Amino acid sequence: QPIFLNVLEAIEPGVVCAGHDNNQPDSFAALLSSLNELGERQLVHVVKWAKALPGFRNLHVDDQMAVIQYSLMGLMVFAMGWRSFTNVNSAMLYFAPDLVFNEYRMHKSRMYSQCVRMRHLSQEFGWLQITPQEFLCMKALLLFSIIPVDGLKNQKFFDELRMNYIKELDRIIAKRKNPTSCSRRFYQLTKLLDSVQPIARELHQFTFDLLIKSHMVSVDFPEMMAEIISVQVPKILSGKVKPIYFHT
Amino acid sequence: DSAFSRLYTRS
Ligand SMILES: C[C@](O)(CS(=O)(=O)c1ccc(F)cc1)C(=O)Nc1ccc(C#N)c(C(F)(F)F)c1
Repeated sequence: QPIFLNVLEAIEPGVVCAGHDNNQPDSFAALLSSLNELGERQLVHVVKWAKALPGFRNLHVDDQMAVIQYSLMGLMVFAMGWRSFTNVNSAMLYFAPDLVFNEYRMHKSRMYSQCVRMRHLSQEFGWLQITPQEFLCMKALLLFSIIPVDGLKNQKFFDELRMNYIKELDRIIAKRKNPTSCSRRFYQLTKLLDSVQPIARELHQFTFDLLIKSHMVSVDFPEMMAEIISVQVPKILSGKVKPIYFHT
Repeated sequence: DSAFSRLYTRS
């Protein structure tokens, strides 16, 4: 009875729409105002998703809040690369059904480097034959992959939680009938996971810079995302809060 | 700060 995995499938957010006006010709300000608003909408779903994850109440409430804010970008990216793989086979970026980026939009957004990388990623879901159940567990582990150098309020409990999510991914790995095939798979998946973090880093750096000059470029930030960018994000960019990398 | 706390405390 795959209890952990039933839960992940049970709690998985459904489709979220950006509200972008696709009938207007593409502008940078409107594309990014629509991404910012999509970000907030996806955030609301991530909070409800996270709070219903196995063990999550083990966490101190402040840690609960902190890891959601820190991991948000990496989660969005990961799920987006999967959405782009499943729906359109990596030919475009399926940010949402009403906000799909072709290469013209990738360039018009001014995050082309990041967009092409998220396209690398989307294609790896196919190349590595990632199963839906590998995706779900991987996405969960991602929520517990970014910690502060000064420590959480209860670091022991987070460390127990991460260990056990890694356990679950081990069990998922295990077709089974070969430890060496299990390791090869483990290597590949953890490498895929690690590669989400530089992308989120580039994306964080870009949105930081975009907020700071947003009045200059008529890009609107919702209240909440402006707080997160200005309050949590710089902790990541300043090196106070760091991804946990499997490799080096 | 309070905007994300409030979301988190609410839905
Ligand atoms: C530019 C921005 O709007 C910034 S933001 O959404 O306000 C944001 C602010 C703080 C974060 F930690 C993460 C994202 C953004 O990255 N939006 C965005 C929206 C949806 C999706 C998806 N899916 C993604 C991406 F992660 F896939 F790139 C990115």
